[PDB]
Amino acid sequence: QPVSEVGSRVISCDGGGGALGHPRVYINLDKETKTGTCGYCGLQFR
Amino acid sequence: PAAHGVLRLVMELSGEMVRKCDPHIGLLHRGTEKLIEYKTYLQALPYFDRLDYVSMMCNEQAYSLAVEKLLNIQPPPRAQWIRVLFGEITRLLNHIMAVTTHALDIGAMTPFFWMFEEREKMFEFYERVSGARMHAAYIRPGGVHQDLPLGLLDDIYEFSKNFSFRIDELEEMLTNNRIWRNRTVDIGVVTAEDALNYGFSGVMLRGSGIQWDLRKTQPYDVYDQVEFDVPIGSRGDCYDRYLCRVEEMRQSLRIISQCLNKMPPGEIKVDDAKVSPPKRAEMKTSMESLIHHFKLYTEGYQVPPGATYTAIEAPKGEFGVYLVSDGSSRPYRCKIKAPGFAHLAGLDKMSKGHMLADVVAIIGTQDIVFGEVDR
Amino acid sequence: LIEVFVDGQSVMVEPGTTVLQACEKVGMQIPRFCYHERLSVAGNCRMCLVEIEKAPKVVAACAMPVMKGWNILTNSEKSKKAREGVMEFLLANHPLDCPICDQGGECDLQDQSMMFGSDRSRFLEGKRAVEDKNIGPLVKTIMTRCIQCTRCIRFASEIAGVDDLGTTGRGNDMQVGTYIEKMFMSELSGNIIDICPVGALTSKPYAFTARPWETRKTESIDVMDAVGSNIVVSTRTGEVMRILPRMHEDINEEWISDKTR
Amino acid sequence: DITTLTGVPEEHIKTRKVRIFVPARNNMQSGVNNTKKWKMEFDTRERWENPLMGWSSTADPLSNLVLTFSTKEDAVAFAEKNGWSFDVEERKVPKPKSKSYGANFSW
Amino acid sequence: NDVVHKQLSAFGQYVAEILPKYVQQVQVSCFNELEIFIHPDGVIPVLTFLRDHTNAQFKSLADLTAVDVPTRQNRFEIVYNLLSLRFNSRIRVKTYTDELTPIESSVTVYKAANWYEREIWDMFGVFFANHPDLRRILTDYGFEGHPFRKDFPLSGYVELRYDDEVKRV
Amino acid sequence: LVGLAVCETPHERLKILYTKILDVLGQIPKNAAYRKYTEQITNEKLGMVKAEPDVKKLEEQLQGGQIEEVILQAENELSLARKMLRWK
Amino acid sequence: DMNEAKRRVRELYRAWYREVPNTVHLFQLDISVKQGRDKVREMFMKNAHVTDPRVVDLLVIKGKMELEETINVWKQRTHIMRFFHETEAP
Ligand code: SF4
Ligand code: SF4
Ligand code: FES
Repeated sequence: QPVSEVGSRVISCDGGGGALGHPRVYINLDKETKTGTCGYCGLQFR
Repeated sequence: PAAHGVLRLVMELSGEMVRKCDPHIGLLHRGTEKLIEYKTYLQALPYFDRLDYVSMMCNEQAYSLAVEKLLNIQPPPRAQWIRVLFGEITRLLNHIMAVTTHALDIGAMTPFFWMFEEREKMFEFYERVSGARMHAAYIRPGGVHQDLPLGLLDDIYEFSKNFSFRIDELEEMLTNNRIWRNRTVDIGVVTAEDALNYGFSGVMLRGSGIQWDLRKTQPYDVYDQVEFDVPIGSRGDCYDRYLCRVEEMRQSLRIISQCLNKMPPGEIKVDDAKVSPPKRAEMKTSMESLIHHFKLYTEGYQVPPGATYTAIEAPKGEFGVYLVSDGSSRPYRCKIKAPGFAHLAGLDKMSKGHMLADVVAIIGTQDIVFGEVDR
Repeated sequence: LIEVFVDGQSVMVEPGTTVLQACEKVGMQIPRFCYHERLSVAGNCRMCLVEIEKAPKVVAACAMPVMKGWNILTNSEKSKKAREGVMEFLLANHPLDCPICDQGGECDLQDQSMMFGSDRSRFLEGKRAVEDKNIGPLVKTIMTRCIQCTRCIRFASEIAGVDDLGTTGRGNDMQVGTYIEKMFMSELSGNIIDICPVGALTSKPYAFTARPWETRKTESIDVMDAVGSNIVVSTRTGEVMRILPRMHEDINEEWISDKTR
Repeated sequence: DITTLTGVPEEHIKTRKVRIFVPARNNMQSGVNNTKKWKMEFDTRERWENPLMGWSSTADPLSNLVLTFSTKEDAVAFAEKNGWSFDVEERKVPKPKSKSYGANFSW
Repeated sequence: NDVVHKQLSAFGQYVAEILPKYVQQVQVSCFNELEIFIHPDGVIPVLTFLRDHTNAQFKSLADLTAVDVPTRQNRFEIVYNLLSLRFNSRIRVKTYTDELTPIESSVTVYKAANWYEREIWDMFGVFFANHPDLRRILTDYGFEGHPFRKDFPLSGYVELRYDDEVKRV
Repeated sequence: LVGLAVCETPHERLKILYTKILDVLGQIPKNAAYRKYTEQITNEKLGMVKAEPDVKKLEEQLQGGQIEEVILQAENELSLARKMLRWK
Repeated sequence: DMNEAKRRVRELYRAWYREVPNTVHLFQLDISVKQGRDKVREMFMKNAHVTDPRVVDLLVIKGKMELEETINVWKQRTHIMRFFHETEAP
């Protein structure tokens, strides 16, 4: 998958949809040196 | 076939009269109570369906009461209305199965097939709300599991209005059918007091005319708010018990009306998340929700240490749960009263000297189910 | 040695000594986090608040020493509202990680949430979350699940003796992670994996491999050293999973080495 | 002695031992509740692996058995009634300790 | 309800005074369940009166449960539910017993207890005196050791299997 | 009730009931409170017996459905008393 | 006291011993007719060191039920052949 990127900072990943994916979690992006992989989803962020 | 797959009634018959029937239960003692002790409360619940399996809901209701008293907690009213409603559809299930197979034992054959169509239509309901055709682990200690689907109640209505013709036609094949009368009318009478000494329960009492009945006597749910006529028997012969079965069917069919007409909106699980797991939309988006979810399924809820005996009007008789919370999440001991057990104990007194066919019919009036006896 | 009343009954308690230690002496157990004997007392994480028999406001249980015939209602309702009060705050940001967090079987925060915390959520905004701080071959820091019971630093400065790690920043954003990338290696680095209140710090080598309700917990002693410290080996059926220290006054006292771990 | 009354095979009243103790606190926990009250764990025996699926197939009749108690003497006497070999261990309550927030500020 | 708790309380006092050669204590579980204790020798006389009128027309055993507990000077702890009809209410007497002391059977007093004597006998060691016929039920034939002994593995010590060389299970 | 057997003119039999009652319990030492209570209600009920020659309201007076059974209840109390002093 | 109970057990041995050939006959057991007897004697040796007062009479209570079963044809060929452990690996 392509790595999703947002200019903001903290983002919330639910794994797609509401109440059909993993528990809502916020992936921090304090370090631009690395991608923000989701805990359950496995989807990277930056 | 008359031994219900799991009975070994050895008997020292004469020429063709019995001299003493000698029941030997335990042929299906799966060993339940030992198992229950090792499993937490929520994980113990299914065993109860596996008990009096013909009457699968009322057992669950018996348990959920048995815990709620210990847990000191009260279901939201709608849940109580479901709990009584399916308590009653199940009332009809056991009575159908009872009157029917009791007929099949004496060769009527037909009424069977006329009814299991209906009984199948009832399993369409367990199918619809619980997702299982039977053994619907649906009643919960906290109240009830998922809410029932919108499309259901009219569907129950449409059936219930038309069921009565069916039960009636059954009654035309039986109650007047004087062959059937002669086979079961002078057997097997039990003295009204002598019942009480043996602790007969439910219909086996009412057949001998004693007034007692737990729903009227020590009501546990909205039975305060339903009105129905208990049918007392008289002679105590199998025939009276039969008419009690039928009439109680009609009366349950009365209850369904009232429950349909007063079925309040509101929640169904108890609010107390410490006991009732959070709804999925919620547990996935707030911390405490997820945590109580997690612990409710991992360790399970604790119960205050204590002991009790609840009992309710299960279709065969009162169903009785004696259990003792140690305070841990695993109940310490959970003796399960089985109404059938007492009956079958009383059988040999009730059946001395009777013809060998009549002992077969009289096993059936006892309407016993061995899965419940062997617990 | 002063008389003092735990809620009702009199108790001839030792002079001074914290209210917490008093109820510990009667055996009733106050909810706790930051405090830890064999470590040091601290005023953070005010989950130990308890109500004086008369004085209107609650005080930290591990703070005030008992004296002069005090009575203390641990079960007093105001105490209970206090505890719910705090617990909602702790849970206001700890990430929904219970299924994946390796601490999940017995994290003290869960059980404290069950016994005391109000069940409904009523936070309705956005949790803060923070980047990881890599630390060594062993410990798997995750933070975010961090709750600033400083504890681990009080471990480091007062037992490992290393003071490499420490608190940083103020308000929210303050972090118990050490500033600068530098790795923290020490011989007592392993025991923090035990000491860490939650899943914020858990052993990488054992990670994910098992769950607490599963493993059997045999008692024995270490052999890597002749020091002979007591332990609780933990096995998931026919195979060892993880080692933990078993407290014993003459030797290990709740601690364990590291090469042995 | 009630060995004849119990149907237990001689092997397991003989060639194994009970191991009475009051359980240690899980150290990950700060809790104390489960610590108290004697229990009567037996010794472990062999447990291999299922050739299929890798399950931990097991031979011994009674590995998982465990029993709470209120007093140690009652426990020892208990196993004695059973005619059981035993390994009684001491209750090991932590020594009380002095604590002082201000001792941190001596100098 | 306070009311029921009252009536059961006073009634517990009532029986407590009527026959105190043996009522160790008449605790009321707060959710309205009375339950007096009995010295094990005293089983028949109490239960006897328990059918006999004063108000204690508590006919029909609901059950004869046998709670076990490894501790205590005598482990097994027998329990008797009872129901009175006209005053529709339930009580629950109970005793205690040694592994070896033979307490008497209570079949005559409550009438429908014949099956239970056999039950508890085959689910426990405990023996009931003056019982016409204790024998195994809820088991196999041999089997031996009582289950529900609170010890004793659920997996038991045995298994059946059919074996062709001998052509038999 | 099926076992229950109709018994006309209860009253006589009743008088034999309460008299056999008071007599068989008449051996009770004042000690135990059993004699106290059981006589207490007994004499009250019996007082109603003399008080109520009619049956139709009589069983509205004993507060027990079908006095015809409760005579056998008292019959149970008779053997009860037969046991009371064997129990001493 | 002991001895009063030992006579009980001897009575029990008489009953078992005499009954055994009937057991082999009626059950169609092909065990050597002697072997059952010997095995009986052995089972009688199994508790041949019990010394408590009440425990031994309790032992003959549990001893009655078995002959009680074989005489009533309760149990079966399987159930009574069970004692010989014949399928076990040495
Ligand atoms: S460990 Fe941290 S995350 Fe896992 S459950 Fe306990 S608190 Fe929630
Ligand atoms: S490090 Fe361990 S102790 Fe220090 S804050 Fe993070 S979690 Fe609490
Ligand atoms: S320990 Fe008392 S404040 Fe945290």
